[PDB]
Amino acid sequence: HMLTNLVAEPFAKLEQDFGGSIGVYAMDTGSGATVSYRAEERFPLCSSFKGFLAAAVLARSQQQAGLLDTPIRYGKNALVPWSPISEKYLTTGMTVAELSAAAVQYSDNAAANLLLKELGGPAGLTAFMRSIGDTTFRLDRWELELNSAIPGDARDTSSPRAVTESLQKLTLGSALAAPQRQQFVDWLKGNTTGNHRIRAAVPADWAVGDKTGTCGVYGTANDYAVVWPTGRAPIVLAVYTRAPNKDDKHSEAVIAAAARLALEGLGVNG
Ligand SMILES: O=c1cc(CP(=O)(O)O)c2cc3c(cc2o1)OCO3
Repeated sequence: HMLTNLVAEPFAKLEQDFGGSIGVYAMDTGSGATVSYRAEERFPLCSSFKGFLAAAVLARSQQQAGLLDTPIRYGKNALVPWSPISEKYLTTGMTVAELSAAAVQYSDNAAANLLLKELGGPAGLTAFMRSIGDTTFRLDRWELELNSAIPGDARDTSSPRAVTESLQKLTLGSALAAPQRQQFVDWLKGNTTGNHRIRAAVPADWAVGDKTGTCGVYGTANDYAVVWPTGRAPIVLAVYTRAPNKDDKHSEAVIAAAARLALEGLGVNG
């Protein structure tokens, strides 16, 4: 509890300036030390479920060889706002692996819905999360309905701690086989949507993979990441926000500041 107490006050000040709630869980995988702030509260996943979705696809690809190379064709009605990759391949289709990369690295919404369909919907993704020991995660809806971020609504939420614990298992632990684990890491490392969030807190010489989420209402946005500082074990962390009013805006700078405090609390000089 020592490290959590070290940063309790700056976290409270940060969220009060933000005007909402900030949830953080950070784990140093070397020492096992952790930093928590509102780490067991539920926050909306927004797009951050798409990382776990790709991991669930990779897990299935261990038993279904050729799943990743399977071409998926889709119609115009499958396109959803913020489908920047899949809209370019509407007339050709894309492979499951390409859809997974697009979902992770561009937060592509049509790609996410197509992969959800492959897995049996929100309950199928939830079942995968249960299979790795995550009893907190729940996905209930599809894009874009899952972004409603209604205060008090448990649908389409998890906790920062559960997100970090599941991310650790999938990227560093044994939840995925070694080739699939590295592919998941590589997709996270190539994300293009998180330059102003956890990455803004990480020195240029450290490797980082992340997945963002932005609900667009209720000041609700997030990012989770694995960070490989030089000379020490990797850090896994999750930063989630929400706010009381529908029109409250999220803040990427607040997410970056919260990540900085978490790393400072862990003693990670950065
Ligand atoms: O700033 C953002 C960033 C994201 C991508 P991510 O942070 O969720 O991953 C975003 C995605 C959207 C959207 C607005 C968004 O605003 O409307 C439909 O899909």
